[PDB]
Formats: sequence, C-alpha cells, structure tokens
Amino acid sequence: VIDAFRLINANMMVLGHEPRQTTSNLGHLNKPSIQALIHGLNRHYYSITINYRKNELEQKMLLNLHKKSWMEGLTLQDYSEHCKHNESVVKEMLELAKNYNKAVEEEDKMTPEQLAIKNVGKQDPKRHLEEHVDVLMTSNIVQCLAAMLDTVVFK
Amino acid sequence: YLMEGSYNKVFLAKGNIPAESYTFFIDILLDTIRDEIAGCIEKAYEKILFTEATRILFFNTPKKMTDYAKKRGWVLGPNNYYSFASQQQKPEDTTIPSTELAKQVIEYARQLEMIV
Repeated sequence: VIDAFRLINANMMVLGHEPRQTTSNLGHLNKPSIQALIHGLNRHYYSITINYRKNELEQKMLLNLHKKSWMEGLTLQDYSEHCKHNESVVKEMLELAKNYNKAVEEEDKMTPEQLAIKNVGKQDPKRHLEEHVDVLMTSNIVQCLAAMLDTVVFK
Repeated sequence: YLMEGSYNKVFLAKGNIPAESYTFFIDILLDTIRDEIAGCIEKAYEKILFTEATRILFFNTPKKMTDYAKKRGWVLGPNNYYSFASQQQKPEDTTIPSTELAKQVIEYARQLEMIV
C-alpha cells in the first residue's frame, strides 16, 4: 500500500475552476477508498498514479532466495525415522478407515438441507484421509528414487 | 509320448508300424530325439559312466560313441564325463535394476501428478 499526493490551494477554487485538467482516461483507473474520502483528499489535495520500474539484471539476481545447494538434493535421510513415520501414519489411516463407513451409512437418513451443518463441530474422515495418502505417497516415492540414482552416481 | 519325457515307447513303436513303411519320417524323428536327449543329459549331471550313455542312447558299441562325443565335445575319459554350471549371473548385481526401477518410479510420478 503506497500512495502519492500533492497539495492544492483554495483561492483557485474560489475562481470556480478545478485543478488537474483532464486530457485522457488513464488517470481514473483506481477508485479511492472511503477513508481517504472521509479525510481531506479531493477538497485539500490530489493523488497521482504510481509505477515500478523493473529491469532484467536486478530481477534475475533477486530470484536466488531460498535456493539450496546441490548437497541438499542428494542426501537420502536416515533409514530409521522413516519406518517410524510410516508406522505412525498407518495407524491413523486404520482408524479413519474404521470411522468412514459409519458416516457413509447415514449419508441419506437425514434431509440434505441440514447435511452441511451436520459437519460443523466434528471432523470427517473423507477430507481428513486424503492428506495422509498424499504425504505418504510423496515421501515414499522420493525416498526410493533418491537412493535409486545414488546407487550408481557414486561408483 | 513325445510331448512329455517318455522316450522308450517312441523307439519301441518305431519298430512297430501297422500302416506302411513310414521310414522317411521315423529316421528324422530319431535324429531329433537323440540330439535333444544328448542336450538334456548335458544338464544336472557331474558324473556318469561311459557305458550308461551307450545304454541310454541306442547306439550300443559301433565306435559311434567316440565320434558322437566328438560331436558333443564332453571333457574327460576314465569311463566318466563331467559338466559345469554357474547360474549366478542374474544374482549379486543391483546395478541392472538401478535404471529400469528409476524409470518405473519416474513413470509413477508422471502419471500421478498430471492434470487429465
């Protein structure tokens, strides 16, 4: 949020004339906020449009943020915490599996107009299991592939 | 009889045909069967007596056993023959998977995160 302003004088307004003669329609693209109108604004000062100049060199330099070294992409993590994480995930998967059919059975025993409000205080396994599936698949696939190519990159 | 390994009945019936001579084809079958039996004996044996081959293959003692062994090289004499098998080529190497399994995982990832 950045704005730019210039002042005006009231004597010229006494003459029945308004400043900032208009020659084109590119000056009225943004409507002012109500709080700017609440204060002085057009009866005391006028805002002007703003722009940012961009060149290729600084923009190309600036995109290096959060880039990581070539070491971080070849480490294959410990083979002891990975199985612990998989074991942890599988149990909640099992519990959500057990809780799924209870909500599946009663999906139509109640009028659908209040169906949405029925899910306002308690969790639903259908939405709460997909994230487990996604993270689990991603971790397993990437951990396999890293070791797969590393077995032959080095000797 | 030929489909499975039973071979004695083939040569037994080869001297018993009620239709006609049929000798133009039984000889070809005999040659092929003798060759394949020679091929089979080469496997799963590290020791055998010289006369045992003469018993299994119906040429008894026509001097053809030594020329036949010249055809199928064999190794040693002393009334004995030997064969050697390795079969460890497929095991003990993980480099051969390293590329095809990488391709398979790449395929999983490719067909897992494309908008259809």
